[PDB]
Amino acid sequence: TKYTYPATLLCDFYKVSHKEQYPEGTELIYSTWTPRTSRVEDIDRVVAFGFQGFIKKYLIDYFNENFFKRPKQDVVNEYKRVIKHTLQVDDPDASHIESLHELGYLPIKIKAVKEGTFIPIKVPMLTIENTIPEFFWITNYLETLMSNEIWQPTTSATLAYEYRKILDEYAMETVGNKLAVDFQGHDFSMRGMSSLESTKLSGAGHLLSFTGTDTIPAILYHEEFYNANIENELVGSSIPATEHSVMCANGQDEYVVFKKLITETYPEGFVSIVSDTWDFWNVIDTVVRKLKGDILKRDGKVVIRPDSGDPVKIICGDPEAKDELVRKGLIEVLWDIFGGNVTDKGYKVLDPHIGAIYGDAITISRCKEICKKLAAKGFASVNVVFGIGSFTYQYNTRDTFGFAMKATYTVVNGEERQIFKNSQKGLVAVVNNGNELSLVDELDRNAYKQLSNDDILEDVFINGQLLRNQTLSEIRELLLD
Amino acid sequence: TKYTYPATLLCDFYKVSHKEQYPEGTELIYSTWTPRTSRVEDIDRVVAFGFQGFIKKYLIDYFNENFFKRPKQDVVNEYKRVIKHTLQVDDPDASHIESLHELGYLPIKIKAVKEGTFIPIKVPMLTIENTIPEFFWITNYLETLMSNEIWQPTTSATLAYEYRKILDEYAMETVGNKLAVDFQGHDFSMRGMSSLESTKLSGAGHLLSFTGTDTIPAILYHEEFYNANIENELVGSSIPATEHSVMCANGQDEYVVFKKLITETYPEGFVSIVSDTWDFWNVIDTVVRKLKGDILKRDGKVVIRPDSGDPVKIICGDPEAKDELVRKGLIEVLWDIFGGNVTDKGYKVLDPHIGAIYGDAITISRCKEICKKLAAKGFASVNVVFGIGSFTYQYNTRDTFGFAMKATYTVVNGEERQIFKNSQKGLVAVVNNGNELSLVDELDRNAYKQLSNDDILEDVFINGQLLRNQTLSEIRELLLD
Ligand SMILES: NC(=O)c1ccc[n+]([C@@H]2O[C@H](COP(=O)([O-])OP(=O)(O)OC[C@H]3O[C@@H](n4cnc5c(N)ncnc54)[C@H](O)[C@@H]3O)[C@@H](O)[C@H]2O)c1
Ligand SMILES: NC(=O)c1ccc[n+]([C@@H]2O[C@H](COP(=O)([O-])OP(=O)(O)OC[C@H]3O[C@@H](n4cnc5c(N)ncnc54)[C@H](O)[C@@H]3O)[C@@H](O)[C@H]2O)c1
Repeated sequence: TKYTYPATLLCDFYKVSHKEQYPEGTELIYSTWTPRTSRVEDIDRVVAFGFQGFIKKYLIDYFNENFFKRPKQDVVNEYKRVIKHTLQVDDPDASHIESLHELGYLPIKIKAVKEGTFIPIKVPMLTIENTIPEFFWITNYLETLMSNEIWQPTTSATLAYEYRKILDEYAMETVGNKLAVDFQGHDFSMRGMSSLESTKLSGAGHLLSFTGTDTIPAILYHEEFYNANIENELVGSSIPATEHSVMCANGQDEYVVFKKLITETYPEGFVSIVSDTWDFWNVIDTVVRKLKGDILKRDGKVVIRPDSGDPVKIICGDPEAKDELVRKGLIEVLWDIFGGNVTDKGYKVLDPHIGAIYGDAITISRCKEICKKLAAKGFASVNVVFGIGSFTYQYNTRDTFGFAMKATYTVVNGEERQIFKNSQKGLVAVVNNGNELSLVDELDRNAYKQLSNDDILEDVFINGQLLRNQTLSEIRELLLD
Repeated sequence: TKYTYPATLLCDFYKVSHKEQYPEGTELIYSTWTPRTSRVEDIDRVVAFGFQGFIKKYLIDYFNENFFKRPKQDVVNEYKRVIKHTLQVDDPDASHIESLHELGYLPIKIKAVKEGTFIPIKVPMLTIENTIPEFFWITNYLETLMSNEIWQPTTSATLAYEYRKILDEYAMETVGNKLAVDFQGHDFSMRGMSSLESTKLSGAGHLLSFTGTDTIPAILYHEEFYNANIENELVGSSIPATEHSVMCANGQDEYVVFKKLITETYPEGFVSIVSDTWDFWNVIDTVVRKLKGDILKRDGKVVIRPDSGDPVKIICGDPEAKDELVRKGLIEVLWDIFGGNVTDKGYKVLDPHIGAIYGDAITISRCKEICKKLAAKGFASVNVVFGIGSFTYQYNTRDTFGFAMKATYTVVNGEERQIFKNSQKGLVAVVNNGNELSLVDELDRNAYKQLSNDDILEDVFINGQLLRNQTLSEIRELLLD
């Protein structure tokens, strides 16, 4: 028997108790979603992403399938059972649940900026309110769930963009175009995300900035919620790649192993071969070097993947190593063997038959450092592909960018009031102010209606209706152009 | 129809390519799940938790509903479509998917230690292997998903127990029993987890040590996967509690608002009131004090909640403060107002009508410091409830306890071989060594069989049937007794 988590209990327990605590005559509760701070250096804007997936998944699909379409008695019973046995209330009140189910839709209105927009720290990006006085309580009820579902997709998108930002600049600095950047950020993180759902949301954020990923469910997530179709557009893509357990199973005859892989198993196209199973630098000096003709013969690219050592020292060289190959580093050594071309900016790019990827403990600062030292050696940034892992995408909180749902506005017996402690007060809008986006708050309903044409927040969901349906392609256009 | 993420594509992209890479005649792959290191100080053991949930959710239900019970052609086509348009293969080989579907079950054997067991760092807790040679590739394939799903529930379960370990120990020292500890750890973290699924996994981990939670989905998760039932056992419990937005809506006549909350809205039972919306110490010194008789007349408890300042200094006092109230802190001031009882060992316990809860930026170290500084002034540790939030449960990685899944053993054309990079080699077992769980590795099948008796890993899932079905009550008794 399939277990249904009631749509009316996807919250903190105390959310259930707030309805009775509001003042009598409360008709409206209005709350905003804001990144209040940044804990990541050089990042003062966040990449708005994730509202549509949450709205389609939970407010439309989940509530319709598991609440509104079901018998009224069943949703009432499921709510009463949990309240009765967890709050020790002998006879829980569910008349409001009855009334919501009889209404037949969620009486809320959600506005949000376009997904893909850069939002400065301390500028709200989404608002939610109730559209019928009787359900003043619904807004606050949903807050927990919304926060639970939308802070990770934005965080990942933002972090992903930072890599992208670095990689774009260096590309323009060292190549003069960014054509290779889409594949330079490669999601490796799925095994280290905390759940398949978190995997999907984080990986979708990654796919806003890059097309390279190993997180298959992220590609399909964009198919499910952002109208993507892999048959018509590059959502994500990846390459055949070996792994340490397979490398160890095949044995120590690394010449024959590599030769079989690149001449027989993958005679053409891309193939990534992890090379540090037994001795990395020996593999470069003795296997790859001996395979030069075969590598140059394939219509494709053999990508070398180290998976240990210091990323910067392995890629760019260790200046204090006695050994020449260790001193030079992978990119220079592969250049020495295979050569390549010179870009319009005077930088060296590897011959397209050989390549490099590094995906162990990659961080934003290490990506920046690798690009910087490579450029100092005359090598373009596009010579390395960065495997961006769970250290980047999992190791955050919702306070990494200071996100919070805050009630800022309420109507009680027709009286407008501002909600705060001691920050945003009253109704809010975000307007183009010169070349920046600016918060406007302390608005009453009249002033807010006046500003509506200038508010870059758009109606996204009212009363069960989806009002805006963005595509992955549209969001990528907004973000990167 | 609704979007199906194919059961055969919940993995890193390169896992798809590994099948054709193994040596010819590979017949068995055997992998272990191990916490290889600890990044949390004073935590050298991990609380095994989550395997049963993952197996039930994905290995049984997801593969049955979305792969086996569906027509062969559909599951072949979905896989082919993704592989074609993401790996640039014009005709992907799906014969192995077809063969798995024809088999009708997962030819898989998973063994694990009992959930609730303390596992030392660097000792494996779970193994996985294929039961039919042709499906050697399935073990590797499942690796990613299983990791993605089982590191968080264990990590949370371990972190929660850390709090438990402290709260038990101070309880024994200050009161002489642990009767209060079950509610002293209260999960507040839902809005800050990265997804609702991660919320369920983490909160389920929290509920092994405590019964206090605001995470309703975690209680229901234990109902879904761990045979719990809130009608017959105490799975999780909570209380009515106010929030800043509610308090602000009710206005600054705080005496009237508090009095209505405790005499009319919640005349009995527990009720938590957040008291720092405008001035925390004025509320304590003016509102709570003036409500002393009403508070004492209720059949229940009023729980004061601060949500700002330094947690240690608010609870135990700021010794550098000039104001009596601030220097003494919440617990001593509440004692001055209401008094209470004195334990056998000389420690003060607040009158049962009044209480304290703190749930902002709570850490293990802060919990310990608050217990220590309360005891240093003769206050029992049971006087305050700890609201453990997303800072604790979200801000981790898989490598917080060094979790990795590594193939350690393979059979190739009948020959047993060890797998390891340059660590566990071969088949493994975990034996009790005088209440010291130790790893035994480098075992061939014969040696592993001779050790079957002393191996604490038990059969959990073989060839489609769940063989061990632990209850939440069993796990709690194993953990705490
Ligand atoms: N197609 C492919 O080749 C492919 C696909 C997927 C994964 N992979 C590989 O699998 C691994 C991915 O695993 P990942 O993304 O979880 O690791 P990661 O590379 O993102 O980071 C793991 C390392 O970062 C540090 N780290 C992580 N958590 C930390 C913490 N709390 N505190 C301090 N340091 C911490 C540690 O040094 C850790 O070893 C990688 O080795 C990847 O290359 C490869
Ligand atoms: N029944 C109830 O009263 C109830 C229930 C649920 C939640 N709540 C309240 O809602 C809030 C829960 O929020 P939470 O659990 O996500 O946060 P938390 O209270 O566990 O921690 C928040 C603080 O921890 C620090 N933090 C978080 N991430 C950080 C990071 N990357 N780096 C450095 N510091 C970081 C910060 O100081 C942050 O302000 C709390 O205020 C809680 O009291 C109350």
